[PDB]
Amino acid sequence: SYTVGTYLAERLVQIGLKHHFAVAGDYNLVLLDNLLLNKNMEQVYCCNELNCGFSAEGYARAKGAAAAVVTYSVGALSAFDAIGGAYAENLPVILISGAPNNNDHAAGHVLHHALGKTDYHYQLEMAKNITAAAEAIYTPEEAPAKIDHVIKTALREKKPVYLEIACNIASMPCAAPGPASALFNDEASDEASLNAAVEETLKFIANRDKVAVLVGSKLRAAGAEEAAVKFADALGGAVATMAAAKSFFPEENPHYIGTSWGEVSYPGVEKTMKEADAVIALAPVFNDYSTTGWTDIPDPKKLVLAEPRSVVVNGIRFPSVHLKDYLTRLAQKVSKKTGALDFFKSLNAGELKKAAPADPSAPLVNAEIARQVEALLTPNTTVIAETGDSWFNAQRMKLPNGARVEYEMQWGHIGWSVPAAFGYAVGAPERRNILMVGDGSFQLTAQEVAQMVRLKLPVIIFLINNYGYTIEVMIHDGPYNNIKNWDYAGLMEVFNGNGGYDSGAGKGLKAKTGGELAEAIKVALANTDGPTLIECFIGREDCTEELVKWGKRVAAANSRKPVNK
Amino acid sequence: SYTVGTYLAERLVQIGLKHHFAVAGDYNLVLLDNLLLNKNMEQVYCCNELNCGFSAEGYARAKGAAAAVVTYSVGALSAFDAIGGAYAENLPVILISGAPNNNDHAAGHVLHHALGKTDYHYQLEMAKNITAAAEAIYTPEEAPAKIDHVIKTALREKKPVYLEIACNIASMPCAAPGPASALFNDEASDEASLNAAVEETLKFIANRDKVAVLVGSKLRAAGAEEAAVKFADALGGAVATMAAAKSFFPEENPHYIGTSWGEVSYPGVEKTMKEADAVIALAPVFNDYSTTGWTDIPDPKKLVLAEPRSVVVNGIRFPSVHLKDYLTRLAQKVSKKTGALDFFKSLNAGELKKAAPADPSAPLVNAEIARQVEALLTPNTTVIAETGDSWFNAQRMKLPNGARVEYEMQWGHIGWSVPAAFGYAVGAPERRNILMVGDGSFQLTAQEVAQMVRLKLPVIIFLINNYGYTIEVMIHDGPYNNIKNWDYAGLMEVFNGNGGYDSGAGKGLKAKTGGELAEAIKVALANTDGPTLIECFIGREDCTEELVKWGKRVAAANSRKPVNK
Amino acid sequence: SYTVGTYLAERLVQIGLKHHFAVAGDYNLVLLDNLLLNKNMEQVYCCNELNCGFSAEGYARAKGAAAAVVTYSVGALSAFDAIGGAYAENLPVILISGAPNNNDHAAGHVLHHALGKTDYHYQLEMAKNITAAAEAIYTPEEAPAKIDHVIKTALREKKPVYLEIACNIASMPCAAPGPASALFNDEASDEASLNAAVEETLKFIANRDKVAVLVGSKLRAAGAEEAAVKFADALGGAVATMAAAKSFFPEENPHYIGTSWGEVSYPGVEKTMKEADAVIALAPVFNDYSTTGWTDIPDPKKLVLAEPRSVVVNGIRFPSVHLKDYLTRLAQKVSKKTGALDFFKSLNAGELKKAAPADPSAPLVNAEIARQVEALLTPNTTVIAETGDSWFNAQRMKLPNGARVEYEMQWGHIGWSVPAAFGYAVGAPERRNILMVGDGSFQLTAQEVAQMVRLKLPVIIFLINNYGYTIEVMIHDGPYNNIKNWDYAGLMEVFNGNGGYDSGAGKGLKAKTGGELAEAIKVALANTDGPTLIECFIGREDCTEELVKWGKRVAAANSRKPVNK
Ligand SMILES: Cc1ncc(Cn2nnc(CCOP(=O)(O)OP(=O)(O)O)c2C)c(N)n1
Ligand SMILES: Cc1ncc(Cn2nnc(CCOP(=O)(O)OP(=O)(O)O)c2C)c(N)n1
Ligand SMILES: Cc1ncc(Cn2nnc(CCOP(=O)(O)OP(=O)(O)O)c2C)c(N)n1
Ligand SMILES: [F-]
Ligand SMILES: [F-]
Ligand SMILES: [F-]
Ligand SMILES: [Mg+2]
Ligand SMILES: [Mg+2]
Ligand SMILES: [Mg+2]
Repeated sequence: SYTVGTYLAERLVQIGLKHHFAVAGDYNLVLLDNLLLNKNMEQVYCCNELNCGFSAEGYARAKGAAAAVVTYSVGALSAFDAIGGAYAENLPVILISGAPNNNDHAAGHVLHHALGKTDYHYQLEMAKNITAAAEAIYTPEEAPAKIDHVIKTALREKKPVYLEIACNIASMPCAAPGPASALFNDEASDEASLNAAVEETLKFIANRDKVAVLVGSKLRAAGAEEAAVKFADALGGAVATMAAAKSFFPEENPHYIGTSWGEVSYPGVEKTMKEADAVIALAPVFNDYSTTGWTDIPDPKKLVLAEPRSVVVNGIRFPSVHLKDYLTRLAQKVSKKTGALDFFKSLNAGELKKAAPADPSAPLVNAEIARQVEALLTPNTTVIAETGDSWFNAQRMKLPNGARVEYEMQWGHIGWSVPAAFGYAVGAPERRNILMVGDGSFQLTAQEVAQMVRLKLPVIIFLINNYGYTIEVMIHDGPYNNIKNWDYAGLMEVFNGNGGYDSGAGKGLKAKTGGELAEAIKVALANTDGPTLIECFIGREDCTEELVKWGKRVAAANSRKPVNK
Repeated sequence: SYTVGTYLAERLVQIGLKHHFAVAGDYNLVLLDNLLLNKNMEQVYCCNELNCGFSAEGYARAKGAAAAVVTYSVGALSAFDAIGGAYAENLPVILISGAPNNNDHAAGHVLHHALGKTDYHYQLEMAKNITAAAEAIYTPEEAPAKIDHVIKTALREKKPVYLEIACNIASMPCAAPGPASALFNDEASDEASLNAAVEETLKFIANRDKVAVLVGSKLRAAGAEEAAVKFADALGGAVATMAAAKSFFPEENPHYIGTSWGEVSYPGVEKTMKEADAVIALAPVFNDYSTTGWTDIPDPKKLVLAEPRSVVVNGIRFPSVHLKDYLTRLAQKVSKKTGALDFFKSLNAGELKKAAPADPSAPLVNAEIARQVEALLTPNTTVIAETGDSWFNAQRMKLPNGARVEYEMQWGHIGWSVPAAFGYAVGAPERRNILMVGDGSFQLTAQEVAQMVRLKLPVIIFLINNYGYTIEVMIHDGPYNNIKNWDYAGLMEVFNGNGGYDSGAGKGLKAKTGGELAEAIKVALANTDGPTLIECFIGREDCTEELVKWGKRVAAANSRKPVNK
Repeated sequence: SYTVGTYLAERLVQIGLKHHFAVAGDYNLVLLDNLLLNKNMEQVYCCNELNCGFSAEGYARAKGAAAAVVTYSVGALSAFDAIGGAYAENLPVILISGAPNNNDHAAGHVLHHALGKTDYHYQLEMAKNITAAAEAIYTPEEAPAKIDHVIKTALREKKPVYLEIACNIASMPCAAPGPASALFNDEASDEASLNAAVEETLKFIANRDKVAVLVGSKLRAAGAEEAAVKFADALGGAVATMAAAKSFFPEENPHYIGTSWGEVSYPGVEKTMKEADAVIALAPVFNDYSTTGWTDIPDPKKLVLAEPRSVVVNGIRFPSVHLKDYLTRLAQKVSKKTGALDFFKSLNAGELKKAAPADPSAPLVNAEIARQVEALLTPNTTVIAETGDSWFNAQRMKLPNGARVEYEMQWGHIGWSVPAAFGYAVGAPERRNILMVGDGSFQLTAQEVAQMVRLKLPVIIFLINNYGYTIEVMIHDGPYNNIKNWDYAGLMEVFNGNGGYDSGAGKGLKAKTGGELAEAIKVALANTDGPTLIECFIGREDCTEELVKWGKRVAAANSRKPVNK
């Protein structure tokens, strides 16, 4: 029959996992044994628990959900940083922690890995702050209900959840799981509300010809990407993406006008958004970074706010309306409103201005790196872009339909990108997976490249070595922005360990000119047996113009004086 | 248009409230003003906040949902006792607290009604422990989403929720509410799971002829009372109710065999449950009181566990199956299984043995009170039965179909019954409303009878004066079970205040014999202008036989020694 | 030897309790039995748990500390309102709750009085928000350390604490308590900091001749009342009390100039505080009520802030300086600074203007009640003054040295005064105990008068019946300020229950003229066998001039618009 552990394994298989991530500890060893009994998924090991959490996060971007398994306290508390990140980025990651023997509660027992006191609910109480559901399982009979509850909640809310399992019950018998379909069961839109929300939208734009569509970073969480295309094509209006929504709308679409990001928007976009009579915002997140330090906030008078599960339009709030349904129904009813797109074209603002191919022997510059990476983009490519100037370089790239960009702009934990690229590549081995990561970020989580070597994943890593924290320099400079340099290219042979207990086929190369970069890229594409790290050397101040402007607005918002209370 | 306050009022009207309960305080006065603008419900005032909360709880039993409005800290903290009670009893009560001016956060300001520190999230953090959803509203723009969220959650989960509203935003503009239908929008059962759960049940009872049905205290929360009757009639098996499920199944139904409550069950019931091959438990709560101190736990081998949103049967767990749907579908497919009912009849155990009419002039005894109250039961009657021997007296009463009994057996807060009877009578004025309450319990919340006088509610109160805490005496006796006696009958004229600033038509009578009780009852029935309290005098040890047996098992469970860890 | 329960009892006796307050419930019965074994204190029973908590609070005002014992969940949650109150008012009240059998943790058991789930740490987690220490005791071996910890913390911090005790361990053996002296052991002031704080104060006032002293509501918590007199006599400056500090400084002292409370100060006080060169504030609490809606905040430039355990003076913060030590040392070193007192006298502002004796047959008015109550004040009297216009009537009374006034102005829970007067009278039976309480407040907690009857306590209660909530009327008026009137005088015979199971010697009288009031007062003073309630009839708008002015400022502060963020 089933055990607590194999019940969990079966539910994970049912939601579509082909892998879960783990770091062993004595409170979870028996649990890991049970998970291993299900041959329909592989157990993937990580260097540390923060990286384990972020690997699961990256996997969820590839597959829709993920799971990480850690040990009590010492494992879970660092993983909480990654789980908070999954909550911020709307990804259903299931964190499972091993926990004390169930005899140790209310017993006056002090246990290892804990605070030295005799109670053990602190971890659960902490977890409640950063999850959509959090349950502790102390007896086998209680496991099925708690497992089903957190998994259903994760998938529905698109948020992470927490489970802890007493170490001595992992192999104990419990009931068997029913059909997978039950886990995805969700409300349909309220019919009356859906129709009313659509009708009020039509009323709102009846005499507003210049309609612009703003695509936001929760569109994928709403499962509404395809519906957004149907709507945009029916409307015939202008479509822009917010920075964190890069690749959530097809850029080869004739309605697409580029990035909307205040004073760092694509040419003509800022002016078009300003002149629009109505802005239909699809699942947006307006925060201090996306509004460019609160300088770019949509006019409440013009706004149709279509969130994942509700629409606010014409002064009325309609809960219980799913965005996918709203967009589909609206596309069927809406008439052509080309005003904003016509206006955009009338500006003749031209395309984003990009650098021409550099002299191959000249010292490498930022724009030349960005140019060569952009030339690698295919419909089958995903770029993982780290917090730092890499945000801005990726934002400038023209994507062929199908190409994806992954951003972590709400949480913004430097170092996320390395483990996330690992997890994503495990989940999407068929894709050309490219990681753009700065030297500062790389140092936080660098060891996860060794797992890429281990699993023979052909991730191409562009390590941008400008000797320090350039994004921070552009916000507020000080001695804390300087770091210790490493020989990053040489790190690959360290992780290979050829001649040691095992081996690896990773490659590390240096690029100090455009010619060297082109040669390194040829080698990277040909290396199908492991990751390739290309260490690119550029100057601290050689960064995007966009970063400079944005950083000034961010610094100003952060430092504004207290107001009179 | 709408304000934060009138938005809340409209949503409350949309879920079916015709009243809300309140106690004024400076942090909620403007909010109360806004609530008053909606003429489709009345604002009802209470003596104190604990009573306010329990009045809302009683109203929710009559109407399906309720709301109470209190002031910050001094109001909310006592109301939390009642909200905990609503959570325990599965009632959607919305607690709304006024809160500090929104300028006072992060300002280093110490405010009245608070702890003397300068932060004000402690009340919200406390509330999270005893609600299904809890939101603080600090700005008007955030109100609609938070209000909709908590209300939808309350109705779906059948649990209470918490809202706090900054005092200076109550009258500020916000969006208007959409259609009421959105608030009730819920998942349908998963089709595959529903069919599978029904099929597995049929398989389970295929070769188990003696099938008994056990009706539990969450059947009403599941909305499954009518479906339970359809299923029982199709099955033809024996049906028993758990103590707290009294009146959740029609007692004039021919399959009904009475109360199942371990050694204090109706005649023949204990033996029938024991002999059953299969027990279908419909939304049960098995706790230390309902299992008679853990002496009466259903055999896991025979159990079909049909919870409100899941079924566990034949070793398989099926989430996402609504009980109402399961019972309806099962009724259509199930064949006759009369084994347990035939067995019950074969016992010839007879009816519950009840006392004959007493000599009218003899000193009043417990059984004679119970006899005369039982004779008042009609299809249009509701009995509110307080924690104490009243639990056991009510349990012994034969209910005509339509008659209701209200119990608070999970929370079990003495004094609940007085404010709950008030709230219920406000919600169901058309019914004959009877309160059975002990002298000990009455002292905790007695002042709410004055509100019954004020609103001219013809509640009939049987105050059982046995001079102390008899239920506790029967668990573990000591000096703490003795109380100060009052002239309870005389309290009515005090609450009337005739000759004072206002007036009242309440009546208070004493009964020391069966004849005096009968006369008092005649007066009570004829008093349509206010409550009638009948003070019944009986001895401390003159209590049900059931209470004595049950109390011993409870004491034993509570005191059992720690086990080796 | 000792048990968990008798250890607790002994520690309570050691801190000076002669009584503790309790409400029985099955989770605490065995604990109550153990407490009863210690014959050096009496166990006092209450009607309900909110009242139980407030009785302990009142007792702590009389004796310095107190304890209340309640049952799990249903008892504790309401008591939390009173405990929050003790925290706000700086009183060491120990709340002890019974709790589940220690076998029921991590067992998947649902228990009565709880939420219906299988974990039981929610109550402890809630309690942490409103206490200085909170411990759960699950095993006997852990009890002594946890009991000693919370008691030491309560006494040191002058704040309430929380203990819960598993019901099945109350009678189990544990270690014996050491000497009582250990419980009071506290830090001495840091010598260098004490001397430096005194020297900096002398430097600060060296060239500031007009020095005023402002006595604050934490002076008693600091144990610094006697030291304040020594300092004031040495300084020779003007001394005013904040509203909540009434009676914390002797009013027959020649340096005392009356109440400082913004625009509702005594004559000449506001102007004297404004003209002072330096204000030495002794343990103040500046909140929205004490600053009269933020209209009366001390000038930071002139302020010497002497808190209970730190001094801020001349721009320097000195932690680890006890107020009593600071004042004593300062009194030895300080020279005469009579400037502010001379200035006050030069104003010739005269005494507070009070009404002359009324015509005995004329309709009773507020000022005439206040006049007759004031005439009852002796060096042996304590007045308990409820939130409402009673705050303002008490504030106007001239106190003979030794007379006390008790206020609850930080928490401000209406109804506090009835149970607090009960607890105080239990703790200080030797005093003339007077309760001034409004009709609105009296309704929240009226049943505790029955305990005064039971224990034969000669409390004199002036019940001011102006038919509704006058203090709220003066803040913001609406229908929520109207209440149901009772025959309050008649309530006394109800609580006596003469002719019933027991008896009582309480008396209830009505007063509608000054002559009737004088006669009722004669009777009250002669009634030594029970409480006397005098129901005084006056008009809604017949209130102090001070209340009217203050209420307008309070309303304005509460309603001020949000500021731009
Ligand atoms: C876990 C965590 N700690 C600190 C930060 C602050 N932070 N944000 N960006 C940075 C610097 C990133 O530097 P690099 O990766 O070298 O990228 P560049 O800005 O292109 O040089 C920091 C230190 C952060 N975002 N996350
Ligand atoms: C708020 C709260 N505090 C204490 C308890 C414990 N308790 N349970 N039943 C009782 C006594 C009930 O007394 P009565 O209402 O006079 O009922 P009888 O048993 O018929 O005498 C108590 C004190 C409780 N159940 N709820
Ligand atoms: C537990 C609690 N609930 C509500 C409040 C708000 N409040 N403050 N004062 C009052 C009215 C006081 O009425 P009374 O005692 O009749 O006093 P008067 O102002 O003399 O009429 C209220 C309703 C409060 N202070 N405490
Ligand atoms: F471990
Ligand atoms: F208030
Ligand atoms: F209890
Ligand atoms: Mg860098
Ligand atoms: Mg009784
Ligand atoms: Mg009043």
